[PDB]
Amino acid sequence: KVFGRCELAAAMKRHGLDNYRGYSLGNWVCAAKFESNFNTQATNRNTDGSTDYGILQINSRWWCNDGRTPGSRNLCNIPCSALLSSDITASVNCAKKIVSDGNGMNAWVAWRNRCKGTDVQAWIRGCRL
Ligand SMILES: [Cl-]
Ligand SMILES: [Cl-]
Ligand code: NA
Ligand code: NA
Repeated sequence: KVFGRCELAAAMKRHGLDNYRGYSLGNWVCAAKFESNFNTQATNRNTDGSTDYGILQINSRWWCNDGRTPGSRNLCNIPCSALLSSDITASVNCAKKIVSDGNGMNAWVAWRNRCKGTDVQAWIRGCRL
């Protein structure tokens, strides 16, 4: 599923991401835009052989099991394919674990390089929330 901007904001808010660990909703919508273009089916292979999955591009070396990343942890205890569903629950629950591990949203490279320090509130402007 490819989400609309306000549609995704509403879904993330219902799942408890607004101000989760101090990150306002616009941060999460901005990260999703540049990680996946709002597409739940997005996948990208990394140089080390791991793969990133879903709307928030969660990596198989640490967070999910895809059966082809040797020596990986499955810290969210989920198959990586569950992160591609039109239902974002599994991606949101795993993202909550990631953002709480010490480095905040800096775990997402696209957030650091394209959202951090910008007017992220613009990503939810005009939405009925
Ligand atoms: Cl915001
Ligand atoms: Cl980047
Ligand atoms: Na929308
Ligand atoms: Na893994």
